Amino acid sequence: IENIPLAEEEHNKWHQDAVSLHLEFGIPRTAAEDIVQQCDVCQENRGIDHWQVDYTHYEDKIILVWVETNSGLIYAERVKGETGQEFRVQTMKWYAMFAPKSLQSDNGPAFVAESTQLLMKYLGIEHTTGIPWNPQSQALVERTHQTLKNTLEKLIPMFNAFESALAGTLITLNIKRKGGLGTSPMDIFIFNKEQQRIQQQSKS
Amino acid sequence: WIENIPLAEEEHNKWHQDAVSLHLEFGIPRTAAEDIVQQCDVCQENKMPSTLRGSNKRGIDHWQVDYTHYEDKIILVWVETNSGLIYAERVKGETGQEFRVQTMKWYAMFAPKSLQSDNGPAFVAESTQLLMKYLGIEHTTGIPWNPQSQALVERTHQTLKNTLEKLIPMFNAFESALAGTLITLNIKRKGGLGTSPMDIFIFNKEQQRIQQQSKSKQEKIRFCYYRTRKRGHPGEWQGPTQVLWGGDGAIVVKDRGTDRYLVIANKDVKFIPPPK
Amino acid sequence: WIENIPLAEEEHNKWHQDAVSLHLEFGIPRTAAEDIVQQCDVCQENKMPSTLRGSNKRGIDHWQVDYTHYEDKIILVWVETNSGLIYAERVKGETGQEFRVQTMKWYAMFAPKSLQSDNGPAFVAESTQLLMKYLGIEHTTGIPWNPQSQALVERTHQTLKNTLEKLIPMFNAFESALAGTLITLNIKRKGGLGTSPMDIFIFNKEQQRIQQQSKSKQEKIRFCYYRTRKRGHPGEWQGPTQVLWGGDGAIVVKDRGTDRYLVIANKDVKFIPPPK
Amino acid sequence: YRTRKRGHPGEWQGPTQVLWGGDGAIVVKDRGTDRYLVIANKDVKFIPPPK
DNA sequence: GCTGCGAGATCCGCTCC
DNA sequence: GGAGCGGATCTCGCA
DNA sequence: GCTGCGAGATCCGCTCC
DNA sequence: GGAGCGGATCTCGCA
Ligand SMILES: [Ca+2]
Ligand SMILES: [Ca+2]
Ligand SMILES: [Zn+2]
Ligand SMILES: [Zn+2]
Ligand SMILES: [Zn+2]
Repeated sequence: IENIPLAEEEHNKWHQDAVSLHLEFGIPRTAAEDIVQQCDVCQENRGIDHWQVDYTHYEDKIILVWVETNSGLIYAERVKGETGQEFRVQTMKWYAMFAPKSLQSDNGPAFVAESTQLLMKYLGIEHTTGIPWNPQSQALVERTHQTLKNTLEKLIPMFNAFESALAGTLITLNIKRKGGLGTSPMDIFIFNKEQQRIQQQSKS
Repeated sequence: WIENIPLAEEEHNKWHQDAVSLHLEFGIPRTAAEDIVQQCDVCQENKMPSTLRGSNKRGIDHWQVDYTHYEDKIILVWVETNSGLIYAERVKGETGQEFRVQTMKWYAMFAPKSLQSDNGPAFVAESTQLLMKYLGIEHTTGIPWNPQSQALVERTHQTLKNTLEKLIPMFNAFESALAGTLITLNIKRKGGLGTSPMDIFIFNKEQQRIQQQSKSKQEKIRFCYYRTRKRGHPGEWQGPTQVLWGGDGAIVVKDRGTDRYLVIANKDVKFIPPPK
Repeated sequence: WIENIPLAEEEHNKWHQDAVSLHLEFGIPRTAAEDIVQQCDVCQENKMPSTLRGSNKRGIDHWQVDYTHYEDKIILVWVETNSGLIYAERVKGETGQEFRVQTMKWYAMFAPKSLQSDNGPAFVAESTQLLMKYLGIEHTTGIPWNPQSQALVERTHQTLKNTLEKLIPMFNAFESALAGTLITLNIKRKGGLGTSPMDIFIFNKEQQRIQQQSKSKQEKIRFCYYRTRKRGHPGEWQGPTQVLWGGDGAIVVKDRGTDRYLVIANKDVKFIPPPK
Repeated sequence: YRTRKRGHPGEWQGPTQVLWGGDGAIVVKDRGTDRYLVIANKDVKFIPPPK
């Protein structure tokens, strides 16, 4: 209970981000978002289960890439072409495999349509389309693209199918790679999901 | 007793009666009648096959994979034994390369430890076994012509087809219907105590971390003396054993001779003095 | 409560969840979730058929008749429901005349009162129904394409074939083997408490004599007053009734309005004064 | 947990809290007989604690 | 205006010698 | 404590 | 050198208002 | 005494 006033005071003194406050005080995510929105300095100028969707060209190969902002979890697939139907199928599969809550993307033909917007409202996920303003998503997705193409170039000759190489790159960049206190970019996502589940169960 | 035993034997030879009938007729013991009837070669030859049944592995990181057909569509289904989470994908055929791609994608999505499957053109081959050894997954093959071996995936076939029948009109694309039935069978199930299978899988994966177990390297070590107990007859103390876990009223001892875990009550357990 | 009911309804429309899932998610009552899920037309259309099963007539003079094949041989089997006695005969074909001869021979051997059979070229026809009316036997025909209706004769088919497999080498004639298996399944069975099915049939036939019941024509006659008992709420006295049998702590009353036998405890039973 | 009775598996008894879990088997407290029972990993399921 | 069935194996829990 | 023993329980295959 | 399974209906016996 | 409710029980069909 006192964690909410403590977080409010600390944000007034330092103006940190919501994820750090949630991790270090255990305050509800809604309270952290309310505190963030209530800061005029931050408003006038890294969320859990926040995703970014992008396309990638690889010497005529079309790759759809999904990047989680909080955790370096990358989901890559092969798409025949930029089409609304294919994007809707891919995004429904993506929602089938994970439990997202928000999405961010650029302004595109298949991205912006009445059918896909209706489908995403049907799923119940917040969508934000426009030019990014936080100078972190662009750099993060650029690093994701660079690492993904580097690993794909490295691992292509070992396997036969291109999808096989893509799966191998996903294995390398999601499980085998480690950082911090010996943690993987996939174990962090599981820990965050478990924390969200236990908080939701405790609250309601 | 002994005198009428040949009479009962010849009567059963002539008519092939039952043991209960012989016992009730000639007064012979039930054991004697059972021995007589079980020794009949004719009865043994025409006896019905034994009915004993077992159960599946039901491991934590254990997965069962199978193919199925649905209106000129081929679906590959993976079923997790512990949580019950399922993963289905539409596959053009049943070639080895397609199965290899699908299984390594399945490994990429989450890390398993064992797989159970039946005989098949793609399940067992040269390249697929090499791939599974490369990934490091234990593979077990069931008895041929025993579809009951992979019971879990067979039941999930019903649970998937029945639910997928509902969502076909909603979506024009078959893959969309598959994703929707995955939603309604994985996240929106919330069966039992109120936890979806995905929640169980997430919890099991979270608690599987070994760094938590490696956090503490200091723990008290004690040794114990125990003896066996056969038919209530006490035995003899069998060496010193390291205590595995100490509770109240009982203890657990790992027998090296049988290499098995046993539980011993405090009345048959004694403790060596600690070092001083 | 009421506010989230449309939310649960639309969620079930979108995903077709289960009632338990809706109750655990939105907190709606289990009854409300059951009503919502049962009102879904899609769920009703694809729901699995109901599983309720019954039992056979199991009458005293009730017989079930059926045909069977055994290595280019046709066997007609009659099974008595109560005792379990069986009677099998080799028949050249399945014509109506052969069945009529066999069934009237079966009537000649012992007198039944009812028969149960399925649809067939000879079981149902014009001449056979006339013959059964001539003999005075109630005939019942089971539901078509429901072989489970005549379960008793179907099980006796197994019990006959399995035993007949043993006695084929002993006798060169097939009819001899049939007679031997009739011996070993009727007289030499002696199953259960130690009474063969033929003994049960003989006892039931012996006690069926009506002259014993007609020996005594004098008996005390009494009348009684009783009332119904619904949910523990007493009703009103419903006319005078003739006592059927008087025991201790209870009595039996035949309700004419429902035409059924009921048991009433002494606390709800009173007796009219006897005539004086 | 579940046990083998008369050569066939029994019903899924539980839920219950595990006491000690090692390699191969875990030890659990039974309510029917108030006795400790050791059961291998091939006939168990793992569930997070309820509310 | 009606319907599933049991024979043949296997142990537990029992009490009695 | 050894001992047999009555009975609940299991599957499968008649159509 | 290993294996049957559960989803979807229906009542009883229960206790609580 | 009305009331809902948790749980034991049933069949059938995946191969
Ligand atoms: Ca038949
Ligand atoms: Ca199969
Ligand atoms: Zn701020
Ligand atoms: Zn014999
Ligand atoms: Zn519905």
